[PDB]
This record gives sequence, C-alpha cells and structure tokens, in this order.
Amino acid sequence: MKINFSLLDEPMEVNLGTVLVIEDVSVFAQLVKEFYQYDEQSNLTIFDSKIRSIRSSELLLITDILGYDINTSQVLKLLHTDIVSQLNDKPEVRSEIDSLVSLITDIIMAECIENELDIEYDEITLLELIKALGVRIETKSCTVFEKIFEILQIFKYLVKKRILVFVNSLSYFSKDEIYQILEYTKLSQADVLFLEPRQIEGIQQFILDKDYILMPYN
Amino acid sequence: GWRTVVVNIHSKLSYKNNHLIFRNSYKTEMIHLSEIDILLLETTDIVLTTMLVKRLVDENILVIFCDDKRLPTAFLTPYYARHDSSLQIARQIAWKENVKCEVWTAIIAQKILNQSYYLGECSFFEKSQSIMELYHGLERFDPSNREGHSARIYFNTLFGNDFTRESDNDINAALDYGYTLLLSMFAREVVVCGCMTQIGLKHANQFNQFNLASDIMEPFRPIIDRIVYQNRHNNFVKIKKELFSIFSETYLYNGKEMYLSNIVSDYTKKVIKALNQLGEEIPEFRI
Amino acid sequence: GWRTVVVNIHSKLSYKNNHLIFRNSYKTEMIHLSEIDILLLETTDIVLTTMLVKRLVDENILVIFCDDKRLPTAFLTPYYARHDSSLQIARQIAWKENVKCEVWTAIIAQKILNQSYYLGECSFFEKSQSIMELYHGLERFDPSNREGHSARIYFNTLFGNDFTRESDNDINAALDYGYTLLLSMFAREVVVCGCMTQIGLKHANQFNQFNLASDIMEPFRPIIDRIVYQNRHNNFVKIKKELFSIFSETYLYNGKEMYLSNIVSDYTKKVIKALNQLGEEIPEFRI
Amino acid sequence: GWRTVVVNIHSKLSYKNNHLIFRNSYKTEMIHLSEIDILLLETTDIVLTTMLVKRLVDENILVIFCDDKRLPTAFLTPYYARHDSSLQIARQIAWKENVKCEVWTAIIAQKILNQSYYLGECSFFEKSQSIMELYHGLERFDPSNREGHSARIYFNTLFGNDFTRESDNDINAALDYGYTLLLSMFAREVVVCGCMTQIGLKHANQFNQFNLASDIMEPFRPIIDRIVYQNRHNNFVKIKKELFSIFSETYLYNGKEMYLSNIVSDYTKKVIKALNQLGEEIPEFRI
Amino acid sequence: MRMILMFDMPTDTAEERKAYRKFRKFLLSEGFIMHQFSVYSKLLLNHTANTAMVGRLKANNPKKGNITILTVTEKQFARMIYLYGNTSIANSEERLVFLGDNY
Amino acid sequence: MRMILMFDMPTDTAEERKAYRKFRKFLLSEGFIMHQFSVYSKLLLNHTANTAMVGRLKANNPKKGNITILTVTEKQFARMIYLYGNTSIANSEERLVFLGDNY
Amino acid sequence: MRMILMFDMPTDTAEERKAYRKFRKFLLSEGFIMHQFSVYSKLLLNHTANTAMVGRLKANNPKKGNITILTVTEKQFARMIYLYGEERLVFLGDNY
Repeated sequence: MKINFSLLDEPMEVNLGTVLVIEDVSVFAQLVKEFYQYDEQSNLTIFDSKIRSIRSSELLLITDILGYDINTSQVLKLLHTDIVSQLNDKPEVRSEIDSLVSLITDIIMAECIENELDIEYDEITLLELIKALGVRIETKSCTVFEKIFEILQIFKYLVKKRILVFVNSLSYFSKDEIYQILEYTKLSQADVLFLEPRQIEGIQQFILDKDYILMPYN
Repeated sequence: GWRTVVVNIHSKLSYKNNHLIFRNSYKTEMIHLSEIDILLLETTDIVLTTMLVKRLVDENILVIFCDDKRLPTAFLTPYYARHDSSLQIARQIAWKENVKCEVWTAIIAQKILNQSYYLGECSFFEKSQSIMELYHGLERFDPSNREGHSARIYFNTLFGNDFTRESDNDINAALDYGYTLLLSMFAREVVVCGCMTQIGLKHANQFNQFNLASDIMEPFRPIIDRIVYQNRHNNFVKIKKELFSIFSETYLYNGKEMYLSNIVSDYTKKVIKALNQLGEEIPEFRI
Repeated sequence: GWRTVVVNIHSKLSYKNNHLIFRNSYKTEMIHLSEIDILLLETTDIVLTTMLVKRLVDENILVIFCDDKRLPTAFLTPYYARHDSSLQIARQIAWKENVKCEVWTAIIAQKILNQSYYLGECSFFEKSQSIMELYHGLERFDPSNREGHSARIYFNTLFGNDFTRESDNDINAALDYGYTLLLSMFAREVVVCGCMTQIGLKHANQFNQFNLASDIMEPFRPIIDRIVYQNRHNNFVKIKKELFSIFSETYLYNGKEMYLSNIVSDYTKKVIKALNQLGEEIPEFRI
Repeated sequence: GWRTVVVNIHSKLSYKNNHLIFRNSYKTEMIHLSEIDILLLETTDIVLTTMLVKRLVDENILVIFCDDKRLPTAFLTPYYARHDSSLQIARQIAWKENVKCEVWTAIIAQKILNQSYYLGECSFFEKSQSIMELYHGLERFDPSNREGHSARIYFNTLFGNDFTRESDNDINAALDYGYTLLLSMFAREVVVCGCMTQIGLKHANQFNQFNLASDIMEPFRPIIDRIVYQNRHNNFVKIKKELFSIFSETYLYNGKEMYLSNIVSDYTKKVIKALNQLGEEIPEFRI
Repeated sequence: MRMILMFDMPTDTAEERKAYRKFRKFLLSEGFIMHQFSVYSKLLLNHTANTAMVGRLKANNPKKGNITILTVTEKQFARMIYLYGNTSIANSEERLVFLGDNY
Repeated sequence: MRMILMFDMPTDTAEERKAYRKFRKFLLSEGFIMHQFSVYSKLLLNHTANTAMVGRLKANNPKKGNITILTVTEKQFARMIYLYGNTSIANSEERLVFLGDNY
Repeated sequence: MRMILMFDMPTDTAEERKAYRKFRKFLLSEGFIMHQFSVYSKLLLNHTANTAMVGRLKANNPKKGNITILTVTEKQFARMIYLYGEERLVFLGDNY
C-alpha cells in the first residue's frame, strides 16, 4: 500500500510496519486534519497494490490507544457471527446444543405451566445464547504496550480495514518496546503506519524535512 | 532453556513481545522464551501459530507433535541452527554392544525382580521364589531364557494355569492396552531425549519400531498386571477405566514418592545419559 | 498427492472429513488431502490445528513453514513414515564405504555431465568441453576437487567472472532458495525411504542432517540454474514464481516424461535399492 | 415396495436405470422400482413397454389393468416367482382334505368372528348375536351354511332388509370392487408362495383360479364393509377413493400395528407354512 | 455423470436478455433440459465429455453470467425435490401415489 | 447429507421483495450459507433432520416461491464448480495452487 | 451465625483442579464470598440453616478436599482483619 500527498514528489509505499516522521508542525497538523477529513478532502490519497482508491471505511485511524474501545457493536456482531459459523460447521455439536436447549425449554415450559398465569414463549437460539453469555474480546490491558497489541490483533482480525494508522503513538513506548512492536507487525503481516513529530533514534524511519524532501533513515 | 513445556489440554499459542502466550479455558499463562527448552504437544486439539513457530526456529526449541494415541508422530526440523539432540543421536548410533547388553540385562533383572516381589506381595512363596531364582540365574546373551521362563510362572500365578498370553481374552487385551499406554509414555520420554526409538536395546529383534521404549518400559510392566489381576473379572471397558487411573495414581520411586510421568522421565534420562557415558549408573526401579 | 498448495495469506486451517478446510473472512475453500502433495506456508499469520498436522503426518504430506521474509524456516519431519524404516536402519549401518563412494562418485558424475549438457544446450563448446574433461577426470575420494572446480567454472561462466557463490546478490539468494526447496523435497523422499538423512555418502567427517538429501539432489541443480539464468534480470519475486513453475513443468526421464516429484521419488527409490543391493543399477537423469 | 402407484392419465411408461419413467407432454417423473409395490392402470390410454413389464416381473410387482369404466380387467401373473414353487407344487398335491377343511373352517370362523366384532364395534347387537352363535355353530363340511347365513344377515342388517348381494346398486359394485382389489393382492401373495391358486381349500368340485385367494381373503372383507357402510351415501367415485385409502391406513395385527400388505403377506406365509406343516399354528386377524 | 447446472445473470438490459436467450438456446442445443427457471441438467457419458462440456460452457458463458456445475449420481438425481409455493413427490414418503385425479 | 438449495421467485412487487428478504433471513437463521445468488447449502446431520428441514422449508416458502433441494455427498460438494463470466479452483487440475499473490 | 470456611486440596491433577473449580462455584452459588484464596465466609440466618449448610458442605466436598468450619459472631465477623503484604543487611537494587 502507498500514500500520496501534494508535498511528496512520489508516493511512498507502506509495507508491514512503517514509521513516518514529519519535521514540520504545520504539515503534521494539516496531515492529521487530512486524515480525519479524508472523506471530505481529496488532497490526501491512498493507492493500494491494485492502484485503486479506498474509502475511509477501509482506513482505520487510531490516535488514543487506551481510549479506543476493543468491544464495539460491529466487532461483537462479527465475532458472534463467526462463532455461530464455527458451531454451524459441525453438525453433531450443534445437534447436541439443540438437544440441551430443548431440555431446558422443556423444564422452563413445565415451570411455566405450573404457574397460575398464562405464559407465552417463542424459542431459544444459539445467537441469544452467545449474547446471553456475553462473549467478547478480553478487555484486560495492563499497559499501552499490551493495548496496542490487542489493537493489532483486532486489526488483523478485521478484513475490511486495509490499513491501520497511529498518530503520535510511539512516544509512550520505549525503544525496546518499539522493536517488539515492529517485530510483531512483521510477524502479523499487517500494514501499520506511524506519524511522529520528531525522529526516533535506533529504528528505521522515513524523515520528512522542513524542505519537504523525504529521506530514509536507518 | 531449562523448563520443558508440555500441553496436554486444549489451548491456543501465540507470540507477543518475546513472550509465549498460552491460553486455556481455565486460565492464561505467559512464559518467557528464554526459559522454555523443549516444547511437546500431547493432544490433537492444540492450536498454534506459524509466527510462534518462527520464533521457536530462532529460539532453537524442539517442537514435538503427537497423535490422538499420544505417540509422537512428527517433529520440527529447522534448516539452520539445529538443536543439540540431532548431535546427540550420533552417540546413540555409537552405542556399544557391551553397554546395550548390560542395560538390557539390568532391565530384565529389574522386571523379573518386580514380578517375583509382586508374587511375594500376593503371598505365593513358591512361584516368587522360583522367579527370584531365575532372576539370580539371569546371564548375558540370555542362553537360559529365564525371562520367558519367568513369564509363564508370573501369568500362571496371577490369572491361573489355564490363562496364557497367546489366548484371546479381555485379560490379554487389557495387558496390551496397559503396555500401549506405558509404551506411549516411555516412547514420549525417549522422543524428548531425542534418541531414535527404532534402535533397540535387544539385538535379536528389530521388527518393532518402538523397541527402545518397549525395552525401557519393561521394569514398570508388572504394575499393570496387578490392577489387571484385581479387575480381571470386570469387562474390558471397566479394565480400561481402571487402567486409566494409573496416571492419577502416585507411585514410590527409590528417592521419593512421585507421579509416574516424573519417574519415567528420570529413569529415561538416566538411561540415555548412562548409554552415552558408557554405564556410569543404571537406574533401578522396584515396586 | 499431485498438488502443491502455497498459502501466503492469513487464514485458519482445519481438518474435516478427510478434507483440508481453508477458512477466511472473505471466502472458505475445501481441498481434498489425497490430491495434495506438498503444503507450503509462506507467511507467519497462518493458523493451523494439531489434528490437521497429525492427518498430514499420516498422509505423508510435506509441510514447510517459512519466515516473515517468506524464506523457508522449518519443515515437519515424521518420526515413522513406514515400518520398513526400522529394518532399513540396520542396512544403513551395514553400508560399505566402497558402495557409498561409488554411488556418490556416479552421482557427482551425473551432476557434472548434466552441467556439460546445460552448457552444450547453451552452445558453449570450451566450457562444456572443460566440464566434460573434469567429468572424465573425476576419481574416487575426489582428490582433485573437480566437482568444486566444475561448480566454480559453471557459475563463473554463466553469471560472469566477477560473480561468486559467496555473494549476497539475489542470484545466490534464489539459488539457495531453489536448493532449499529441492533439498526439502529430497529430504522428504529420504524420510519416505526411512534411512537416516544425517548420514552422507561422501564425507563421514561432515555431520549434517541434509547431507544425504543434498548428495541425492546434486544432479538436479542445473534445472534451477537454467531458470535462474533466464530470469536473472527479473525481480526476486518473479524469479521465485518461475521457481514455483518448476513443479508444474514436466521433465523427461530416461523411461518417459514425468513430473519432478515422481522423478525424485523413483530416483531416490532406485538409489536406496542400489545402496542396499550394492550397486545393481545406478539411475541416470539427463536434461 | 411400499407404494401403490395409480395412473389414470394418458402417458407412456418406460424402464430406465432401474427406474420407472413416466413420460407425458406436460411433465415427466421418475419413480424407483424398489419403492413400488403395486402398479395400477385405471385407463386404456396408457402405454407401456415389454421391457418394463419384464422388469416388473423380476421385481415381483403386481400389475393391474382396468377397463374404460376403470373397473379392473386383467392382472399380470408371473409363471415363476421363486424356485420354491416347483417344490411346493408336490406339497400342494400331497395336501390332505382334513388339513384343507380344518384350515378353511378356522378361516371361516375368523371371518364370522370378525363380522361379530364389526357389529359389536358398530354396536349392531343381535346381528352380532346371530353372527356369534353361527360362529359357535360352524362345523366341518359346512352342512348348515352358517357362513352364507352370516353374510346374508350381515348385509341385510347393515344395509337394510330390502338390500341384497344380487343387486346392481353401487353398494354391491363397490363391494365387488374391493373384493377384486383384495383378491388381486391376495392372489399375488399366493403367486409369491408358489402354490396353485386354482386349488381351493373348501370345495374340490368348484374350479376357479381365485378360489384359494378368496378363501385366504375371507377374513378381511369386513374391513371393506366398514368403509362401504360409512361412504354408502357418497358417490361411487368418492367411495372408490376411500377404498384406495385402505392401502394408506394401517391395521393392528396380533403382534403389532402393520400395513395391510405386510399383514396379507405374513398371513399368507403363516397359512402356507401351516398347510405344509399340517396345522402347526393358525394366524388370527381381528379388527 | 449427472451434470446439474444453475444459470443466473442480470437481466435488466436488453443486451443482457438477448445474451440470456442465446445462452439458454445453446444449453438446449447441447442436450441440457430445463427443469425450472435457472435449473438445468444433462447426462454426460464419461469424464472426458464432462471436461469438454466444462470448457465449452466456460467459452459460451455470457458477460456477467454465472453458472454453477455440480456432479450427481442417478440416485441423488431421483432424490431431487422441487417445491413450488407444492413439493416434488419423489421426496415424499407417502404410501399411495396418484397420477390422475387425486379425488 | 449435503443439502443444496436453489431459490427463485418473482421479485417485481415490493411485497415479493420483502418476502424474499424474509425467506433468505430464515435460511441464514437455519444454518444455510449462500454461495451465490439463489445458491445455498446446509449440512444436515441425518435423514430425520433432513425430513424436518424439508417440512420447515415447505412451511416457510413464500407465495410464488420456488426452491430446489438436492442431496449431495461431500465428494460431490468439493467437486462443485462455480464459473462467473472466473471458475472454481477445486474443479481445476492445476498442479500449483496459490492462495496469496498469484505473481 | 457467621460461618468462616477454609478450603484446601491437592491441586496437582487435572481432575483435582476441575473438582476445585466445581466446589468453588458451588460455594459462590450458596452465598459464600471469597475474601482470599481458600478463605471464604457466609452469613447464616440461624442454627438450622447452619446445620443444613454443614450437611450440604459435607455432601459437596470433593475427593481429598479438606474444609475447616468456624463459627464467629456477626460483630466478630466484621472484626475480621485481612492483612496483605529484622534483617541486618538491606539491599535495594539487584539482589546478587
């Protein structure tokens, strides 16, 4: 994947982990504004290997790592649908689940018939059992280093998002933690792009000078 | 590394921040990569990631896969920076015939001694005294065949004179089942040692592929015949249920009371180290 | 199996009803195991189950695990492919240095002859005549090192005098890649034969697990050298794809035109049979 | 076969791949032969092939051919249903008049008892008296003709004193229709047994091909009399449809609840076995 | 080998409808019979004729056209049920079957 | 038993489209997966579940709706080829198979 | 009556761990709260409920499981104090 703006001479490719440093505060703030306004503004563009423009729905932009909720309505919907598909791939297990649900429905139905008030029921479904169990991704994160790892896991799980972008998220992690994040990104194959106001020493990064010239580093 | 990580339960494995993440339904455990030495997977329900496999290739740790029978099937072979076990197999190819005959004779002596001692616990003095006489009469190269002669006395004492190993019965199938479980455990220990199980201690018969582990598991064999003697009236399913409790039951090692897995592990390690060092000490196990 | 399945994409693999199940968010596809020969995982984001690994070991399918760079990292080696392995180990230990040096010398003669045939097809009379002179000058124990000289003159004539095998260029990278793939297939064939892969037929001092499979894979190197010579101007990715096209292409064996996997299997079978029978017939492969 | 296929429409029938092929201009449908028990052609515009007739003879499927009035005209009788027929002919010629008169007397007693049970269930009382007392009064050779008197009192009590069996009314027409269908099924069962259908168990002077099948079908007449009594007000077409619903309905045999075809087959089997074994057990069918 | 073939394609445009008629006529000319809308089948003699038929179907497929090909035995073909909101009789286990007046 | 199900019905009216959406949602809720337009399949555990599923499908069929049910083995299901005017890979005999970049 | 309950058992085997989880879930379902590992308490209304609870605990005790039961007053139950954590050489740093 490649990103292109009017400041660059040629579009630079983003593969696996990528660190982009902008030495101009105006170009950095205007670039983040172009990231949040990407749907509104046509200046900033992104061309994949197919050389096709992507909608903002396919771009995942995350600034605050701790403030980003892992559990969402769409994420829980895709997770519950995934578990329902996994249970549907095995006929015998789903048959046993239908038998147990039939037994529980028979017991609760008998208790309802024992009551003096009329009771009407419909049925119990596997999706209602998963939602009743509260299946969700683990919400336990001790540090931002683990939270960003969970963000990379959910990002690699989401097929619709073709790119994940972090804005000034590298200032929290130590150099060694940055090395572990880059190695985990290379192992996960996902495309991650970082935007930093200042350069980081010891790691390979693309430095954008105030002259607008882009140069590789390490 | 030092600790040997073995997974007997359903679980998933991941690699994050130089940390192996093992996730099971009960709890999640994170283990440092430098602490792990050998990795073994007991069951077929374990899930692993190719990234963790690559990290294991960089860490040189040996990956062992097993089938539903728990017998080790395949192992991970890296193209570079190979593990030291592959260098240790050459010593197994260099094992001398004198050391193999000494360890084999010691193993047969331990098994026969355990059979006679078990017959003494069953309060048959004549049969246990005969098996003990055959134990004191055992010699190298086995010209007397006192092991095959002690067999018929042991089985005839246990299950009666009418019973035999050749006949088809739930008792013989139970004995083959217990020998299959013990062969799986000892074979897993030999696979952990890295030595090829196709090379046996017995020089006569190479037919079996498990010959090394089958020869190492002989001193622990009578412990199965005891439970098979107590439960002999029960159906083969009940005999399998009783034989399945041997993993939970604890036995007395010479040093201390231990589980069967640790005892078989220490015995196998002493056997391999003794074979490579040419008979420093022979591990002895008594019921 | 006839089919080489390469997975470069993140997905989950399961085993259902004797069928390999490829599950992804975009699509799911099922491929039968009997049609699958080799399984290649080119990325670290692929997930697999130990049950599918056990079914692959029972199906005798080579599983290759690559790195993030896509270069192969580690391949799965089954402990027991067939019961004839334990019986073949005694024959491998009983092999003679005359049979090993003879078969290895004939194999090196076939490799140098294949290089002279490649230079002859490339219309170099002096280079193929010199390599043919080294082929006629090859002797036991290799005192003149005519094989290494044939390789140095081969690569130096093909890629230029400034080229060398110790260079880090993508040419040597693709050469080591093709040698790693062919070494993986030949090593899997040696695992099918059951003989020890660590024991070489040339130098008993050199200890490597890939030595034997390399000695068996020596005559087939020029096939990789041809595509490497044609695609040398292309990028390493296209060169890797053209290297993957070798499995689809067919080559002419002395008997008839066959696939590369069948030629390697039958060639390794004739090599093992010739080693056990002490040089009854030597299989010859020509371009 | 379990299925009664009735074709009232013009069409062509062929036999393809062990499948009955129904071909018409509007639609085409294929029905397997193993599921098909009885084939009924209710019109004269149906076309069939002699190959399908041969496949129906090999499948032992009863084929009935009706007239333009839809009343059954002629049914197909196979020459050899099974090899046991030629051996059963000698037994039928060796039968005794005591066994024939005994089995026929017991069958007539079962029919009169079923009529008394029908009147008892219909709550027709003193009619069930005359039927019951006639049943207790039935004797060998039938000198009192209590069977014909039981039939006359049965129909005269059910349909009224002015009713008679010799009338041309649609009641007697439906009675003869049901007797023709049940006589066709029972005759087909006698063809399956192999014994001669023309030889009766009651009167040796009366010569008819349907005599034996009528003697076997005597106890089941009241089942037709019930639906004929209920639908007597309905038109002859609806009465014929309700008569066709008897094949779908199930009846309770002494052993368990079974279909009419299975009860007729097992009943005829027990009757033939009782005739060959000289009255070992007499099957009894009750409503 | 019993070849079951489903055919779908956007019919909105006139060119698409003409292509659909042409493809259907091509299917009828090749021996395929239409059981219902988009539903067709043909009996192939062997695997070679099946492969050649697959290549021909790929060559004659219209733009935007989609064709599903499945291989089925005669026993599965006789077990085929068609329900028109009225279900096929072959799937029914009913004892009595009337081709005629159902009364 | 592998249950292949085709679904067609006139979509012109709004009520017909609503009925089509309802029937499709009912098929998804019952465990059926849509391979393509009008094409669906579900794995039934045994013959009893297959019969009950047939009755349920007959009960839930919309007005004018038409559904084709066929019984297929796993070997025939893996042999299913789907050609979009792009063909299914399982029918292809190609030696090398790339899930990834085709280069 | 305030019931203080201690629970211990060998956890080594998998069956023993499963039995421990089952017994703990049974204690939570009966109204007992875990102040710490092996440490639990529950407020019993009277002596009858205490006796019935003793019988139920004896019935639900896992194999090799050991339970210690002590009666404490409600005011003494509130008096429960939970503490959660002389060297010559004190080392702040690497412990060598």
